[PDB]
Amino acid sequence: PSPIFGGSTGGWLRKAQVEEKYVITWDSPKEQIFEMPTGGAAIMREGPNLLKLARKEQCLALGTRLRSKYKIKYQFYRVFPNGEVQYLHPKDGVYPEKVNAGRQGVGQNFRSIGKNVSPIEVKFTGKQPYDL
Amino acid sequence: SHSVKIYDTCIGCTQCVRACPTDVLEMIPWGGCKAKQIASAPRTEDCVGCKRCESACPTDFLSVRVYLWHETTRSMGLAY
Amino acid sequence: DFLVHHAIALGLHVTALILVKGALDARGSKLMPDKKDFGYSFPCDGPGRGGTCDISAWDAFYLAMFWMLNTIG
Amino acid sequence: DISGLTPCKESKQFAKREKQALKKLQASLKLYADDSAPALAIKATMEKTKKRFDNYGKYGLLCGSDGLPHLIVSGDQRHWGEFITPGILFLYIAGWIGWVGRSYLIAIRDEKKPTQKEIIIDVPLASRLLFRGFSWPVAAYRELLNGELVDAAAAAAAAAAA
Amino acid sequence: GPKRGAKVKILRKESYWYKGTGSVVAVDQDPNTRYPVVVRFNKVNYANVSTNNYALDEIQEVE
Amino acid sequence: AALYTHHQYIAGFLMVGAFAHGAIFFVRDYDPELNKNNVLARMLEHKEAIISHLSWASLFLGFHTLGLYIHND
Amino acid sequence: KNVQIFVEKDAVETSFEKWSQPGHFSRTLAKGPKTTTWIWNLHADAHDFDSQTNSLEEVSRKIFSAHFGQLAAIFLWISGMHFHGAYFSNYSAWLSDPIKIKQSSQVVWPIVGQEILNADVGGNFQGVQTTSGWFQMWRAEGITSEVELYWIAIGGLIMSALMLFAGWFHYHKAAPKLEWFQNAESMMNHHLAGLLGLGCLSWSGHQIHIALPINKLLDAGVSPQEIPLPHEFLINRDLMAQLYPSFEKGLTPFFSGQWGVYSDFLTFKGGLNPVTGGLWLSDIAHHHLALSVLFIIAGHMYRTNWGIGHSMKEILEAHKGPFTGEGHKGLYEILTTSWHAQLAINLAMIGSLSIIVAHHMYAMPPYPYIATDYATQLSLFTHHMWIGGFCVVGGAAHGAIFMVRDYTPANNYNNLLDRDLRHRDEIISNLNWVCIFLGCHAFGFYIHNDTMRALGRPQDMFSDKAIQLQPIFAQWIQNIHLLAPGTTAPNALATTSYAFGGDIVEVGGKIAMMPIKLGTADFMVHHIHAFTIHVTVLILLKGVLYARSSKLIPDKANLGFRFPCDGPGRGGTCQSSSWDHVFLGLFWMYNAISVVIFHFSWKMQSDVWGTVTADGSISHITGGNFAQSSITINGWLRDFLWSQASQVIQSYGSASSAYGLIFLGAHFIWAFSLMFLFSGRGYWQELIESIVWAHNKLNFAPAIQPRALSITQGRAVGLAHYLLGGIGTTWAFFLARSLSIT
Amino acid sequence: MFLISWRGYWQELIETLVWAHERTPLANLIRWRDKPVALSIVQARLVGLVHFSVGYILTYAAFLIASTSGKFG
Ligand code: CLA
Ligand code: CLA
Ligand code: CLA
Ligand code: CLA
Ligand code: CLA
Ligand code: CLA
Ligand code: CLA
Ligand SMILES: CC1=C(C/C=C(\C)CCC[C@H](C)CCC[C@H](C)CCCC(C)C)C(=O)c2ccccc2C1=O
Ligand code: SF4
Ligand code: SF4
Ligand code: SF4
Repeated sequence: PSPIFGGSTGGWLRKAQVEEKYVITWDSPKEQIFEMPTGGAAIMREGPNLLKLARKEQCLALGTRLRSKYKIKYQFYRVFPNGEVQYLHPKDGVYPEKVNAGRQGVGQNFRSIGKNVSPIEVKFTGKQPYDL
Repeated sequence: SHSVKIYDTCIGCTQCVRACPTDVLEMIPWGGCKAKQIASAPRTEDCVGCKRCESACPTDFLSVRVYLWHETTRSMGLAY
Repeated sequence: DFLVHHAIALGLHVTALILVKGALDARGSKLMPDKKDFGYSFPCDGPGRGGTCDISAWDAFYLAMFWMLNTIG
Repeated sequence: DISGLTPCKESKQFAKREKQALKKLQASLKLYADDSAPALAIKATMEKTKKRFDNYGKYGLLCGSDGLPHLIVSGDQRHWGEFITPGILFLYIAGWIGWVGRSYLIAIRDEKKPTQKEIIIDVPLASRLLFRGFSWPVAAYRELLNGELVDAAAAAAAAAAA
Repeated sequence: GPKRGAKVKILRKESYWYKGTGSVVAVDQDPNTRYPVVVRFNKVNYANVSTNNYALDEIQEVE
Repeated sequence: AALYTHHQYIAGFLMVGAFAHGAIFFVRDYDPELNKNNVLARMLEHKEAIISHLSWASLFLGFHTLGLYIHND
Repeated sequence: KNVQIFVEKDAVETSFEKWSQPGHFSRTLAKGPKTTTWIWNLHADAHDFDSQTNSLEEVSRKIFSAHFGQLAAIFLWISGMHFHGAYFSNYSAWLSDPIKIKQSSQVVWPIVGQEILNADVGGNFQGVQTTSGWFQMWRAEGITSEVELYWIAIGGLIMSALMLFAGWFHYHKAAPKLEWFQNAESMMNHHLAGLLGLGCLSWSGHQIHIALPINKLLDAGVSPQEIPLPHEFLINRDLMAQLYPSFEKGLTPFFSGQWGVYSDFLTFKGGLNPVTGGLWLSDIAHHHLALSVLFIIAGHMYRTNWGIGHSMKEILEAHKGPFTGEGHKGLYEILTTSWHAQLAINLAMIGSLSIIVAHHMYAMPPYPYIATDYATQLSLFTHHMWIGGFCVVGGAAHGAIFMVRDYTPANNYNNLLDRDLRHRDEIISNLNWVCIFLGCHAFGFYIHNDTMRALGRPQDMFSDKAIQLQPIFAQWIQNIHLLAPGTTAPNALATTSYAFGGDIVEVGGKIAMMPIKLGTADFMVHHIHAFTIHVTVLILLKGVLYARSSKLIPDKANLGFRFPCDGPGRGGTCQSSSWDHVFLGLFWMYNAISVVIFHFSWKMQSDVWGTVTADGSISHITGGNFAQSSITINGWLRDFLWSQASQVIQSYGSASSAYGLIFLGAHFIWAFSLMFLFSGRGYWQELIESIVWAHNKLNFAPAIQPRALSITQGRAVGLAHYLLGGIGTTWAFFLARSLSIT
Repeated sequence: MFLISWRGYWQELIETLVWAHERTPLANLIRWRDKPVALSIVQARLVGLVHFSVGYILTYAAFLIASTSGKFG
């Protein structure tokens, strides 16, 4: 279910079949023209749409344009060369901008920023001042 | 990968999460500020390092912070 | 011989200005109060809060190089 | 004299400069008729030039072997007109501007919109302030030994370092 | 501590307004908030922000 | 002419390298608690004075030395 | 009827209220200043009318009235010049002997010893030598008196006030609607037939009746005084038939279709006037007549209110091939709903035109007594090369402003625009190669010559004595133009220019024109020209094609036209915006045009310009050093830049000493630019904080907080000083060099 | 070149070169083992600095030695 497009030279490279490639799925109620992140234009097909891209940003940039410009909503996948797929956006079905009970704290310092140690204190260690 | 740390001066106004172009940050439950929510950096390996999150943070000084780290193909931002 | 000496003086003061400012603001400034956390050499702090090109203490050295070459010249 | 310099009225090379500067304008004057505008302009230029050499001769300046006037800034009082007297003059006008400009910023500071009065000058107020800097060495001295010239150390923001 | 409308001095070192004065607007009575005090300022910082949250031990009162 | 300009250009690199390593010291070697109120710590405590005054001298030499040359031209 | 007039009455009230509120035009700046950045934003955004309102009608009204203001400043400029020519010039003394009297229309006041700038020019007059060619242009019009220049100056002031009034009238009183502006077919018919067609007809009318007979008497040797008033040429046919004996027929051979009776004034002789060294006025009168018939006929190609004619829309939409897909569909909405897309064409055309104009005025000199004034020839040529250079890149800037703001994907499915964006990696990578191919070859020819010569091996250099690189294609074309009079153009008496070969024209002992032979030193330089244009196009083209997105930044169009970067991740994002592509390409245009004017100034001085004596002994200005001194960089550095500098550096104490001061002044400004271009903002803002402290310590600080110049702005400052200092240093070097050899 | 023109101009250019090399027959048999990328922000300053420096010193050495030895007085 790929959208209507005449092709372009700004698509995927070897990295796709050798390193991870990304696909994005969305559902549209009607046929409308949208801008390609690597290409100028394309007509989306009513029903489910499937697009393959080369970067997570390119996929997420299309989502942003699909969101506040068309009122529609999508899923990102990471595809490996062997065939294993990963589910990325949204992580738990709920968007990262909205709090969801069940999420946890990652990478949080429990103090303000002026409270980091001097670099001379962590001398000859394999760390850094912001990892204490 | 890059390192993104989140300090306690975070007032939980979700503006860093809305600015991230590669889905690195998210909002989680927290009981230390009015909004009862703090930013979190669960996927720092998609972090490209563009610092859009810090341009969006209203606190002084910043609550979110990006530190340069070893570069992979993902943080280099390569399409090849 | 009097005018050239004051030019040579100007060269020494500006070169010193860039090197002394780079050493004293190496640990932090108003625009970046946690500079010591990023080390001696780094690109910048992004285009946030105005923009921050050439903020590292390494950048002061790079800017001073032009003055040494100019005041020895 | 000082540095082996000679006064300009007694310098053989300063006198040669005067002659050659006049000769150059006379050889340009000969190509014009006597009543016309280019002949009256060059005649006025040679008067201005001749008065420039006469002025220096009695000036009391020092010349070198190059024939040009030199200036002495050791602090000798005999060569005061060269640096001291125009120096005291500049200090009076430069310190007048800095004092008056500072009075303005301090005046419009206590206000709703101080920034509005820096792009759009309150001229009646500014005009008043500009002429109050005629006695600045007395006004800058009253505020030094009052406490209103320099602020305290706990009022200036400082970089994280110190 | 301060009240609403009190004029304080910032004692945070990495703040833009360290050693600078400004006016308390709201103090959160709930002590679970770590930085309960909204303090407003008339001059902006480098990000053109006019206010910030502080703790009670980071502000001094002027009179 | 080769000798005098050889040692003056090398003197410039050495001088610039001294301040460059002086900055590196502050970033990853200076310990603030070890030099409380020290002669070294006090230099950071009035760093704005040194910089602002070095800036004045430079502006003064630049304005007058450049202005005098242009007046003569 | 589809073409009508729609005007809104009393649209905007005229009051001094907004004058007292700077920044009223935009939503963010109207709050007032908080930092000093506000002052800079005030100016950068003042003419950006697109970002002030959302209505296309309100943008169009602002543009229309601003055109009246631009023209009113041009009329004031023209009225000044004529005024200076009437009260501060030596026009009369020049008219009597235009071979010995130098030109001048400026006089300086004597106040600080600066009177020395009034040169001894001649005719009992002292002033600054001007090189604009006002004098030569006045002679060709048949001026001859200062009274006539005074009327042009009064008429220029009246026209200037009429423009000022029209711009105020059309913005406040009679503001025309959006429907009026969107009439392309009407507008084209009026500009072709009315502005260009009637302009050439009336001008031709002035040339036949006033300019032709006065020039004939000036050329024969009649003093200006004995020449009658211009209006007397309009009344007595007796005076007109003595000079051109076909006025006895009157106007009857025009309506009988016997136009060959007028071969007295409608010539096709070619060449130049042996007396003045300019083009034959009789050829120029025929030139404007043939133009004006062409322009008036061309202004009937579009359909307005009567059925007949072409609609621009059905033309473009018919052009579609099997490689182009939809072809030109959509280019109407584009070019009738966006002002940026229009300038992108227009500035590219007008800039190309000014380059074209400069190439045709040195080879076929149209004014009399101008070809031997080498200061005017050199000044006028470079000027149009610079104005052409800036306008060309300015077209590429608006092409990229269009892609960011006015471009929409839904309006362009599968058309030529959509398709270029689809293979944009292929246009850029192929161009990239052509650039690496042209640079290694054209510039490597010079390196080879530099090392071969230094190693003592001149037998192996690319030269006219070693391995020749003869430009055989351009030499072949020259022969065609030389043999053209009689054969290909059977009614032409002489060649269009004497550059293609022919005879040597001389006025007053100086050479006006000569054949310009092309050898291998020519050939090598033409590739440098090729090469620097291809690189300039590589930066500007890339900026337009990647204005909306790239593999690096997929959402570049959301960031805008001019942003500094997208941060220090993804490696380096500095200068990714399409504004920064315009910024880089400005340095190339500079590089390209500098080599053009260097090539022109040296080739003319080596192989054309000079004096002569008995038996045609030509002595050139630099003595023919062009074939064996420009093939190496050392030769360009030592014989062009070092040798010809002697004037500007030894100009002190003379009347051209202002050129020596501006020479140094522009070397200073150029170096001053490098402080802005090599550094960046966060070193400067920390520097300001220590300065602000010294003010705070003394109880005072400005309430408008001092902030360093922004990233984008610090680049635009360094570029403006780089151009000013660079172009200026050359300006001073060119005039003091050419005034001494003219 | 390294001091005025910055990085994200160059990064975008190389992406078209990586594309071209991957699409041309007979050049497709060869391939890099390290992804070609544009020099970084701090690397461009150091390189641009080394050129400005080495060019600065070599052209003065050239001048001062031969102007003295070519005139010998
Ligand atoms: C370029 C060089 C330059 C120079 C030479 C000056 C010179 C001057 N500036 Mg300006 N200025 C400059 C550049 C310069 N400026 C620049 C770049 C700026 C930044 C934009 C300014 C900004 C500026 C401001 C805002 C002001 C000046 C003012 C002044 C004047 C202060 C001294 C004075 O008023 O007279 C000397 C006056 C006296 C000595 C009077 C003495 C006092 C009285 C009471 C004694 C009376 C004696 C009596 C009358 C004698 C008669 C006795 C009889 C028997 C003979 C002075 C004329 C001030 C001014 O214009 O004054 C209103 C002022 O407000 N300047
Ligand atoms: C010729 C080129 C040039 C010039 C003129 C300057 C000028 C300056 N640079 Mg520099 N800079 C340059 C190249 C140059 N730069 C390059 C290539 C680099 C490498 C990127 C730098 C990097 C750099 C840095 C890092 C620093 C400087 C600093 C300075 C300032 C030194 C203080 C001074 O001299 O005051 C005199 C001012 C001038 C000479 C500017 C010209 C002013 C003219 C108009 C005055 C005219 C004379 C007279 C006063 C006329 C009277 C005025 C009238 C109204 C009465 C000054 C603004 C330092 C600084 O800003 O400290 C204050 C500083 O930290 N620059
Ligand atoms: C625009 C083209 C142009 C240019 C570049 C010149 C240039 C020149 N003219 Mg000229 N002139 C022109 C057009 C031009 N003119 C026209 C159209 C006329 C006929 C009206 C004249 C009539 C004329 C005469 C009669 C003379 C000149 C002279 C001169 C020279 C000295 C001018 C001078 O220093 O006055 C100095 C001017 C001032 C000090 C006025 C100060 C202006 C400031 C205050 C700007 C004010 C703007 C203000 C802030 C805006 C507020 C807006 C609000 C009021 C609404 C100079 C080379 C003189 C000359 O050549 O001597 C031999 C001379 O005698 N001109
Ligand atoms: C005895 C003197 C001495 C010593 C021991 C050091 C030692 C050190 N310095 Mg140092 N430095 C010195 C003098 C010294 N420097 C001087 C004189 C300067 C002024 C120029 C500097 C400026 C300086 C800076 C700015 C930095 C150091 C750094 C360092 C550290 C790592 C160096 C490194 O990785 O190099 C790696 C080696 C190279 C990159 C090779 C570079 C070769 C250069 C580019 C020249 C090559 C050009 C070539 C000659 C051109 C040929 C021309 C031909 C075609 C004609 C190390 C502790 C760095 C650091 O990380 O410290 C924490 C750092 O940032 N130093
Ligand atoms: C025959 C009719 C005619 C003529 C001569 C023009 C001429 C012009 N138009 Mg125009 N226009 C026309 C019809 C015409 N238009 C119509 C019908 C429309 C609506 C579709 C427009 C819409 C339009 C727009 C939207 C714009 C123009 C602009 C311009 C100017 C282009 C700039 C230039 O080359 O300056 C050359 C300048 C001159 C030759 C000086 C002439 C000055 C006045 C106008 C004299 C002309 C009046 C009259 C014919 C003279 C009679 C001579 C007398 C001896 C008999 C130019 C003055 C642009 C401009 O600058 O606007 C101000 C612009 O933005 N036109
Ligand atoms: C017919 C010509 C034309 C027109 C109408 C425009 C119109 C516009 N351009 Mg544009 N442009 C042009 C030609 C033109 N340009 C050319 C030739 C170039 C290439 C150089 C550009 C490059 C360009 C860029 C790169 C940008 C624009 C922008 C803009 C827009 C806002 C401009 C503004 O507010 O500036 C206000 C005007 C000024 C601030 C004046 C400053 C001009 C310089 C610095 C001074 C000139 C020096 C002086 C001549 C000599 C000094 C001597 C010294 C001794 C004093 C506006 C739509 C900007 C935009 O946002 O687009 C929407 C933008 O980013 N243009
Ligand atoms: C003298 C200074 C200089 C030089 C040599 C260059 C060189 C180049 N620039 Mg430029 N650039 C400069 C200043 C300079 N720049 C400045 C000041 C700026 C700031 C505005 C820029 C901004 C800039 C941009 C923005 C762009 C360039 C581009 C280019 C490239 C043009 C392609 C080409 O022909 O390369 C060929 C190399 C040469 C012409 C120089 C050397 C020729 C050699 C001698 C012949 C072949 C040698 C051989 C390959 C190796 C053998 C020698 C070795 C074994 C020792 C080239 C690498 C463009 C580019 O990459 O497009 C392709 C481009 O887009 N530059
Ligand atoms: C010097 C410099 C500054 C400092 C320059 C500033 C702060 C602008 C100062 C402009 C003044 C305030 C305008 C008035 C000009 C002078 C007061 C008068 C000089 C004109 C003479 C002819 C008198 C930057 O902010 C900057 C930012 C980004 C990249 C490079 C640089 C940079 O190189
Ligand atoms: S550095 Fe950039 S990509 Fe990473 S979290 Fe911040 S905004 Fe997102
Ligand atoms: S880090 Fe900043 S943007 Fe993110 S939630 Fe906290 S205050 Fe908001
Ligand atoms: S533009 Fe400045 S702040 Fe942004 S990435 Fe480049 S150097 Fe860093």
